[PDB]
Amino acid sequence: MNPITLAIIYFTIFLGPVITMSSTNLMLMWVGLEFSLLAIIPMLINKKNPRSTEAATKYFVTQATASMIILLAIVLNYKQLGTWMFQQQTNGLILNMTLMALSMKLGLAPFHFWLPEVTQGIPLHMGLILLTWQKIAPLSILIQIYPLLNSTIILMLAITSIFMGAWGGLNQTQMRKIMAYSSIAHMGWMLAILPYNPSLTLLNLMIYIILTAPMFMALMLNNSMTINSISLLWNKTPAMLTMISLMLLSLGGLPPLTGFLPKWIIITELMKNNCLIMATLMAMMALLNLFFYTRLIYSTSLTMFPTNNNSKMMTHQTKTKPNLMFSTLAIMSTMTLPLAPQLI
Amino acid sequence: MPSTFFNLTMAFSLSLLGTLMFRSHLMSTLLCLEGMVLSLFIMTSVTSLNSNSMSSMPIPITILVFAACEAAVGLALLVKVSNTYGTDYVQNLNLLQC
Amino acid sequence: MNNYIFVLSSLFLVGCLGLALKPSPIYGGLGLIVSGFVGCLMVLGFGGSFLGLMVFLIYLGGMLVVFGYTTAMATEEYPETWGSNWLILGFLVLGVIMEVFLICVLNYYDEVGVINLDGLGDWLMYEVDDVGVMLEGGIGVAAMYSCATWMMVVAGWSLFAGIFIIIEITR
Amino acid sequence: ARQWQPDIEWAEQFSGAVMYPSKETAHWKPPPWNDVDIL
Amino acid sequence: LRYGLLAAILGDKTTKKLHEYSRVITVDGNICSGKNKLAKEIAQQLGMKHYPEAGIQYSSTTTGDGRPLDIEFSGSCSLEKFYDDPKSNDGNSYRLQSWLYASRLLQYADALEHLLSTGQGVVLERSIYSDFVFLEAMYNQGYIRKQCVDHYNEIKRLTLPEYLPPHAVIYIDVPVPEVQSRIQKKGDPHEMKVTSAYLQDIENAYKKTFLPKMSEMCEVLVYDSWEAEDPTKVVEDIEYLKYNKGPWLKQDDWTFHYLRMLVQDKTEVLNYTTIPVYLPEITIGAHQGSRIYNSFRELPGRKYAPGYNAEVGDKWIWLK
Amino acid sequence: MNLYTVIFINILLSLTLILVAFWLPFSMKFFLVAITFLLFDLEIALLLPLPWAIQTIKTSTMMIMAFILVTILSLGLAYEWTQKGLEWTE
Amino acid sequence: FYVREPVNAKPNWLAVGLSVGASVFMWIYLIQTHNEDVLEYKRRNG
Amino acid sequence: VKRFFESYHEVPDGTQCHRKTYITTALGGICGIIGSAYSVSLNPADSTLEAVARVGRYTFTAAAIGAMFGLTTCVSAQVREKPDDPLNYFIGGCAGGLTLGARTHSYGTAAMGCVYMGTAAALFKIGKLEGWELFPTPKV
Amino acid sequence: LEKTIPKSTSTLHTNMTTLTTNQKGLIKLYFMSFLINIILIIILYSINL
Amino acid sequence: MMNGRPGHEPLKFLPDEARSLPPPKLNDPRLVYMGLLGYCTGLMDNMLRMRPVMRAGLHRQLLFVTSFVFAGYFYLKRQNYLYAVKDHDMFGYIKLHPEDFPEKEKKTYAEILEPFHPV
Ligand SMILES: CCCCCCCCCCCCCCCCCC(=O)OC[C@H](COP(=O)(O)OCCN)OC(=O)CCCCCCCCCCCCCCCCC
Ligand SMILES: Nc1ncnc2c1ncn2[C@@H]1O[C@H](COP(=O)(O)OP(=O)(O)OP(=O)(O)O)[C@@H](O)[C@H]1O
Repeated sequence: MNPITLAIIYFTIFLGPVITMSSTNLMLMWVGLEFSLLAIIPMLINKKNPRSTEAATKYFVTQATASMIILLAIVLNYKQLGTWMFQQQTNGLILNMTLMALSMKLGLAPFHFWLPEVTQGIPLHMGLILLTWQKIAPLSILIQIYPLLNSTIILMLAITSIFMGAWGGLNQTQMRKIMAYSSIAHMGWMLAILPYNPSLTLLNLMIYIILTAPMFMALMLNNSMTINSISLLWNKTPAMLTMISLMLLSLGGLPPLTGFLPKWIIITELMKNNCLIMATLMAMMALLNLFFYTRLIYSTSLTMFPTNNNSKMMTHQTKTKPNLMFSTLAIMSTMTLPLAPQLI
Repeated sequence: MPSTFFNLTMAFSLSLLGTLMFRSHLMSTLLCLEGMVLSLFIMTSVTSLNSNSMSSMPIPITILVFAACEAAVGLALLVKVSNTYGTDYVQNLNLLQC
Repeated sequence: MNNYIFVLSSLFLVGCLGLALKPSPIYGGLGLIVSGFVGCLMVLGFGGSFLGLMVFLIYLGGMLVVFGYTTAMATEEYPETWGSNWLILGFLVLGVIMEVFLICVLNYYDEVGVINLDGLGDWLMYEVDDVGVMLEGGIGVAAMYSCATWMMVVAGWSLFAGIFIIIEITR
Repeated sequence: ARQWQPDIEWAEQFSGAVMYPSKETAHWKPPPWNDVDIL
Repeated sequence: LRYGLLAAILGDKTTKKLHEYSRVITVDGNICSGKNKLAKEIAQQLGMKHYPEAGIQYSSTTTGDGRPLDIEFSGSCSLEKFYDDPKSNDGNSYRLQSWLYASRLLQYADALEHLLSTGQGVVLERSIYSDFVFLEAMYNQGYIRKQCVDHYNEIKRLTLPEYLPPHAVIYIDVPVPEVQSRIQKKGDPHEMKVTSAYLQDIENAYKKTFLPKMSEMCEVLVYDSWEAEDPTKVVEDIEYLKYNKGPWLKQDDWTFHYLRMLVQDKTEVLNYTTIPVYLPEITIGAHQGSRIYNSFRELPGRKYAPGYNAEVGDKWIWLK
Repeated sequence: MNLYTVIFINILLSLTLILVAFWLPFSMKFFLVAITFLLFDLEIALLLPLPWAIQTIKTSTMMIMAFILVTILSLGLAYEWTQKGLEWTE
Repeated sequence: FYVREPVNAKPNWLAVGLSVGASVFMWIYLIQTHNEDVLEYKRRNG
Repeated sequence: VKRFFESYHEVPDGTQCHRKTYITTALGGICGIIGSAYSVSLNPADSTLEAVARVGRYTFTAAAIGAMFGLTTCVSAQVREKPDDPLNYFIGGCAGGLTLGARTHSYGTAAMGCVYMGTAAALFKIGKLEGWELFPTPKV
Repeated sequence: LEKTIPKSTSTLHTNMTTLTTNQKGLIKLYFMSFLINIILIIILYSINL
Repeated sequence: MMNGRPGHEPLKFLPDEARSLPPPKLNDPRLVYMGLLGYCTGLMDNMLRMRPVMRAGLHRQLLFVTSFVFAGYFYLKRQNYLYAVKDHDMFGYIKLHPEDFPEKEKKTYAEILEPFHPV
């Protein structure tokens, strides 16, 4: 891949969500989504192996069906009201079809089965984008219509997502599938709080992004796509444990760490709205995410696993990978609770 | 108008049903997707012509362009799948389950 | 001729049904071609000369063509599909009859609602300027060049970048 | 004595495709280390 | 500035430097054949560079102050002990084979980056494409287990295909009795305990797998001892050599760039040698590993990064 | 009604002739070609409304946009050219 | 004494200068902004 | 039309036992139909006969769960004049878990379901009485 | 006091984990499930209304 | 929520309606904490690049601290403006709707009989 191709594809990847967020016309939003899809597929398939091809095929089919359903919703609203924007008068079925489509675009349960497979078949720098930058346009389209949504189906989707994310991460031994299920869970939290306050959806979005980017960078440091491969980190690069552990605990949502605040304030709002039963279920089932993050903190930072020999030569060699953003984002994501009133 | 729109929506629903129900091929899914595209194109053009809103005619053109691009990339992916396995079958994409 | 557009929409329905049922990637192409022909015909019935002829010249002449092309060059017909083809043809018959009964029940349940069979030939054209020039569809599709240049740049960029995308996917 | 550290027996339980293989339909095997399947 | 997309866009490209003799050649053979002499002479007569055979201390010599390190810091294996007592319950055999494959791979990379940044061709001794003969020999003799062999083959599959093969492969053929005589004459109390069965397994591996596998993508040149030692014949054969049938023609500036990045990053080279397959022959315990690593970092010039060790004469550590 | 009559007549005539007839006694190059043709046919779709666009007042704008279309199409062609997409030498 | 004389053998004086200048300018602009905002606040409130 | 499931809460517990059991049985049957559809689409079977047998298994099981729960609740409220007592729903949930354990042949599942469903039904009744809302609308 | 609280928690969650992660990468099955979801949502809406 | 209100300028960090609030002081604990975070980011960068922590990259550490304090000052101004606007609107609504915010009839403990609960 040459510079011109790289520039065009990445400019499209960047432009998609920007059009989606800067356009008032649902047609232009749909355009942005299509841009994102078109420009993401090639990067997934770069390696040209069976797994990457399969992941690309699955992604394409799912996202294309979703886009078609969204465009049907738009066309129906157009026949109904003459305008190209959802108002307070659209048949709720239109908006529920739209929500189903956006949920399949994001990766929410029970529309999630494609996300772990794709992320696994895909490399690291691509999972990073797929799980951080490709959540911003479909969430924006929802933030624009939060007053006219169905709390019932939203909460069902969110709680299903929490549950399935926990019960997947409990079993997966692969970094990328673990990240996929964590994404599912946090997006469930977002959807849950959406129709009551979207500022908190955006808060949790930025928190999850700041928490995910540096984790994928940590992994890419040694291309450790597995638990038994990341356990050798104590001999390969032990100056990263003090931060991997803290970022994983923050993801889990442990009180003294940034990652807590999202759950805390979202539960607060749900209580103000009398969604206490759902808030309780979610808060109790996030502890499994915390569990299978602690199980990794163990194998990485609190106990040394059987190492290898050529790791000696790996020690001999130097390295210049981890740019400043790693430290910056990890600190901002682990030590920023005293500033919660501002982030709110 | 009501009748033709009802039938167009039923047709879109049938093509979505076809997509969500695979029958061992992949072309037979891309074709259902294109049928959906066609139904939406027709509904949009028909609403434009019914309302006499000439400020909304570019919309079919745009969606046709983008559906064409989607179909092109889908056909390329199908071509790679065939080049590797030998068939546009869906039981051969059983990887990533581990 | 009151039944004209209704017949056209019903043929479109049957074509999309023969798509939903998946005989093969080639008879599916033929079904798509028929459905598109009928779609153009109904657009012209509603007055979309440019839209319908563009469908003709681009969707069929450009899209279904490469569909069949890629199909022939990258697909093989297996002998099993013939018995199942007959089976799904019977399935299609059953679906047609089920749809007829569906339409009957919907007329019984909503006279002036879902479909006004009594007012079939009506409610096709609601209004039109009788003494008016400059009200075709090209006048609108050509707005793009003066107003709505944003759509034109969007589409041109999609097509532009598709070149790089496809060369990188195939390579 | 000294601190006990994991052994092969303790580390090879994180080496299967999935943990908790109480299933009998889980005939799977670990994926490759470079994502290039064998052929 | 470091090599990357920006350098390649600005003009630090490759095809501007691939003059004839911008090749990579191997001089393989059995153990006591004239490889060093012939390769030095070829390098001189063709203007190319010489990369001697890579052993247990290649990395220790190429990194840091250049001096060697204790075997526990580089390898924990011994060819002397391999020749004295094979079949040992320790693991020296495979723990040596793996480290030597790793060192040969690091050397192949150190040569490829040199060849791609500078058109100066390179000449090497036995490479990652032939290291496996000394493994098949041990397996057929009983010094190693099929599990070790499969581990080796897996690492080979993960590493080798991401690298370009050699242009010319010179095989100096020599028989096992002459080899034993040459050993006795040269003189080594350990090499002189080796077996003609092992030597013949090496020769058979060579002739039956290496030659066929490599004649299909690189020009082979098989010679005996007496055609060797008259090198000008070999050098003129090389100069006349035709260079088709290889992937080196399918390569453009950007494939060369994305290969130069790999070859320049000396950790994505060994990520796959460092996989956690738990063989009792290489599986080091946590206490031993921690002790060795902390002592390695205690050593000088190794505690911090290169330009940050004042105890070796590094100043300005407060502004870099 | 007239178009319908004419096309029906032609179809009838063809089928009648073909009845009397019986009753008297993988390379990616072609795919890339198809894709290029798609990307140019859609350009034709975006280019056809010029006979109606050149009747407007915003001539300085139609000039611009049509030139943009043609120029970037030519650039995409040139790139597909440089990258050996119009060669056929397998 | 190394054998692969690295990129970090000596400092990047351009980076040093730019960093120091950016820091000093940040602090100067910050002080000026703070003082101006205080003056505006007190002008508006008496 | 969704009033089949609202006729359950138009009278105190201890009355209309028959239709209340019918309602809980319909709920069980629906839940089982959905579970069986999911387990048949994902993790399918070999023969459509075995598939429909899976469906019947799950549906009849859930229907028995609901029937036993409703009947035990209303019978407890009958034998003891306490229509506003979550202990009746706890007993009904334990009976449902008992039936689940009888079907699946596992004392573990039996007792686990007992406790879990008992708490669930008791909390359901507590919500019904106090005024808890599930899926409420925004008010902030 | 082990069999009841912690061992039961572990058993329950491991079993549900196996259930939900017994998935094979079959797009047909994933899409049939998506269709069941669509049907259930349409039904919820058309029923409650 | 508060986006669609009258006198709402789009995509502006700090309007002039905010220049009337008292500005934060550089000694503010939150700015000091952001400086601490900058210093720790520098130290962590060194610790990850295998350099001497606290004896390398003084320009880098200074840049970190300066940038953190710089961003903090402005972000803090903005958040103070937002909270002030919130209070403003709330009190305005309270004053324009006296019919839904009535003063409680607060009694004295000599009148209201609270129940007693032994032990
Ligand atoms: C005040 C209010 C309280 C609020 C709540 C606070 C939350 C609790 C704070 C938790 C902070 C630490 C949590 C993460 C634990 C990290 C585990 C760890 O790093 O130790 C293991 C590892 C040992 O490495 P090993 O190979 O055994 O030998 C030493 C060689 N470094 O160690 C390492 O290798 C580290 C990398 C070596 C780098 C060189 C040494 C420089 C120092 C790095 C460690 C800095 C730790 C700072 C601790 C501050 C604690 C507040
Ligand atoms: N992979 C390996 N496994 C076991 N032994 C090896 C391996 N690679 C090299 N050796 C040992 O290294 C020794 C190489 O000695 P060699 O005779 O090659 O010296 P030399 O300097 O190359 O001289 P010449 O080039 O004339 O042979 C042999 O004894 C051989 O057994």
